[PDB]
Amino acid sequence: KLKMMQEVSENFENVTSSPQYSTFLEHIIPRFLTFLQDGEVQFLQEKPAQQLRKLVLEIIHRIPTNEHLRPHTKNVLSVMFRFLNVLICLRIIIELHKQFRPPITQEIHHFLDFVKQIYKELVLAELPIIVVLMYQLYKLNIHNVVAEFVPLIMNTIAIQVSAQARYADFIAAQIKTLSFLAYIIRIYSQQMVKGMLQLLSNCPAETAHLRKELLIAAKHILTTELRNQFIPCMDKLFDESILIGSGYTARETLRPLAYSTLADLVHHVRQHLPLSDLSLAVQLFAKNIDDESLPSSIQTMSCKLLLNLVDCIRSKSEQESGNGRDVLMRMLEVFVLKFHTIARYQLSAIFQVTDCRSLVKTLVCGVKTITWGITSQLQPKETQIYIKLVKYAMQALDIYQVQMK
Amino acid sequence: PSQTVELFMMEATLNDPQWSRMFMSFLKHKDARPLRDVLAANPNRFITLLLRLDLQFQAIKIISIIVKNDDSWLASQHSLVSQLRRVWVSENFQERNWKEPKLLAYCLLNYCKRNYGDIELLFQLLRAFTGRFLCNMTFLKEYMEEEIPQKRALFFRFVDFNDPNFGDELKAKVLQHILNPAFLYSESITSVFITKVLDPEKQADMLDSLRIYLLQYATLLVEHAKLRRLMTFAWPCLLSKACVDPACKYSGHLLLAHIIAKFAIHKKIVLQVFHSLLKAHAMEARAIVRQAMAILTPAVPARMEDGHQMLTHWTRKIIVEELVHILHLIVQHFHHLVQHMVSAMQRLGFEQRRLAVDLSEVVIKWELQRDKQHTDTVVNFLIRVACQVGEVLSRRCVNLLKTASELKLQWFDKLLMTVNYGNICTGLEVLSFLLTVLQSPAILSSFKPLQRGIAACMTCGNTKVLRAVHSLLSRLMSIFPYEELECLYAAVGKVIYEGLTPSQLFGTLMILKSACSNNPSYIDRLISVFMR
Repeated sequence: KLKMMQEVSENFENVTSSPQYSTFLEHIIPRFLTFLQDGEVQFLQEKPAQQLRKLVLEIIHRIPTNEHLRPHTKNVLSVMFRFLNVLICLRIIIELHKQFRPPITQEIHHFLDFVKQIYKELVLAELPIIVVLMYQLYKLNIHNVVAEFVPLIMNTIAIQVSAQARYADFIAAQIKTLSFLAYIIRIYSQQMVKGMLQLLSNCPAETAHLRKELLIAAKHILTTELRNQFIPCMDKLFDESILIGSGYTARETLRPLAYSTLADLVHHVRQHLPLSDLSLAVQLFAKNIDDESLPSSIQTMSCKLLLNLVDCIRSKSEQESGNGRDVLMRMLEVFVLKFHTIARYQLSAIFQVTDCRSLVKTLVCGVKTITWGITSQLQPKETQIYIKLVKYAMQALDIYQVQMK
Repeated sequence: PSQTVELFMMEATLNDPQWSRMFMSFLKHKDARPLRDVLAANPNRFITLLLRLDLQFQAIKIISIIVKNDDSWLASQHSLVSQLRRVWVSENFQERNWKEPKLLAYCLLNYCKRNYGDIELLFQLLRAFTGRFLCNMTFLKEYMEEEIPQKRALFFRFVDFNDPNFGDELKAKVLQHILNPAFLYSESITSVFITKVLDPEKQADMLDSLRIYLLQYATLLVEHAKLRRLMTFAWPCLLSKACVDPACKYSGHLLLAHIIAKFAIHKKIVLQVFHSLLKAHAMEARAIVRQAMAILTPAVPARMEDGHQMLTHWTRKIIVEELVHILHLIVQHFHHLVQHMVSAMQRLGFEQRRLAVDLSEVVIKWELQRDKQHTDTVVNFLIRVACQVGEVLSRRCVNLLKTASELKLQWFDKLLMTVNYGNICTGLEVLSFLLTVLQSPAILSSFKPLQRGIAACMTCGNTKVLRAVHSLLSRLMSIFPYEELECLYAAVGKVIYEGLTPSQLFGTLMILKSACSNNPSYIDRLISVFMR
């Protein structure tokens, strides 16, 4: 009967059992070990011979316990490991780990043999991700870092396109694997710059889905100080090009995060960026400061970043004075554009009001700092720009006054 | 004036920027109208000029100034546009300028305002991306308030199409953007019949932004002068490796649901689209899937028993897979879903407790319309909301319940274990269950657990815990009109009274107030000592 029970496992089992926490775990586990131990699956062929065996998943779903998995973790994991598409085994192993997060178990130091079942690259990264997710029981004591250390990832983030066409069967798996690899190395420059940009330019081309998890992982890894302040500086900001998230309005949804993340980068690489890099950065932020794609949050962040950017540029420009004046004219042209945006904020008079007040505060500080920089046909154009500024600033202060210390 | 513009102000002097700025300042003066006229009557020197870059920008500046002074100066449009379009298209590869493109686009739009949609209205969208192009984009978007006030008959093929063969699909995107309001604001002529099938151009992929907007527009276009034809539009990306962004999937599925809502409630697609719509979305496509589901929301109950509302079978898988916060909304808009209402409480815990509040109204709706499944779920919801310490929604739960235990026995210890956050929350901690006892025999049935708990709580009176004492004495004053807990609390109050031997005074007198009132039956023994 056992073979056909799989389709009707909901009946006659929940009625005839109750202590199944500690009385039918020892029934499911031997059942699993007797059912899954053959594993005649295939990965580089048509539908495998074991295709009829998928029904055991419901029995796996019905695993009873959330505790004391010590006698039933390693054996069930290893018999799966014997399998060496590969999702046929990942489907079972993922459930094994999902039910394995809660319970206490040990001998997890078998990671050194487990890695042999993990990426070699001469979807697998999902297992180490759940491992590092429930790692709270042991933390880095199990493996230190070796499972994902520099030498593994320095080989072009350990992953690269091998065939230009085969396309979801390969590229989707690569998409998932890169994201999981980034998410695991999060914990701890060639890889995370060159491979980063290379994969950005090629992998998300299908419909740009990859950018979601990839960008979230990028944010998380860039939270880690030196991996943000020093390591990525080799790029020279040349990755600010279209390659970051080109596509449909998935671009619209994710670009705010990309701009905020590169703003976090800038907040620190302001320490040492050259004048030309600063110039192109302020050029990009000139487009950002008035983008309609997002509410004033992005505009506020861009001008706030511009504040310290122009602090650094003011410090730098006084040297040699010529490139200094050259950049000074364009940086004040940026706030010329800002006053031009105020010329439309005038019509915008028809909560967000507080955000507008914060924006006004930020840009007022910005113009103050800009003028401080300038003073530390020039004058006629100064006067023209200031006339425009004065005429337009009242139109913003009027909204500021809508409905104080 | 006529001598000036050619005496010391010709092309050779435009190289000097200050000289040109001084000239443009003169031209800007309002009263200098003849000085602008001498040029306005002679566009030939602009025509000879605009076909170098510096003088091109200067010509754009001066001509824009002229047009601003005289917007009616469209007479030379038929000759000027010939090269204005040339330079407008060319500058993209020249740069992609400080203000030049915006001025040129303004001139082009102003000349376009003298006509409805045409080729130039398409072409003026070409550059974009420059200065964020908000100036020109707003100019044209506001220009539809004039354009919309008869050009729709073949707009689709004399403003769209036109094969600019230099610009990309953004030409179609923005044109569709501005097309939509015209049709929303305003005959089902035969031209639309042919256009609806000319749309795809018999292409085989059409998996792009253009399809998304076009189908979003056509969703309301099928009123009256079939299934297979609409199938071509709705189905295409069901191909495996494609449609990776659920935006295009959900646009087509929403259009199909609109077809389903119209006449096509058929067992071929009705049950197929539903269970497939709520999949594959994690963070951002959730904002797209909800509106598509809204169209099936009225259609599915039109069958209900004919389909047995079998989607419980789908839920049996989905709940394990992942969200399900769409199933019960049919009742909220208003039947037998109480048999699986337990899933709401079953799925919580490591968390999104919000569903409990949402389902409380549905549960009371079920009770009014048609339970033991409610009396335990409500207590579980109450304890789980109390775990936050929140919100008046917790009170709303009981308020709705009483129109037609566990937390009590937990919270005595939940206060005994006391911690700054706990001290702050203590008032809400007590109030959460002390609000029920004012309207139920919950305490009168058995106050011993409370006596065990509260007896060691008022001693911690401070900041918010004092407010907890204020809340609980109010419940005492309602219960009393239990003697053992009163005696214990009176002893506590007496020892605190003796403790003085002003915050201490405040706590002491507040406990004395708690002991007092209750009718003077119990206060005499207390009053005997209050003199000291």
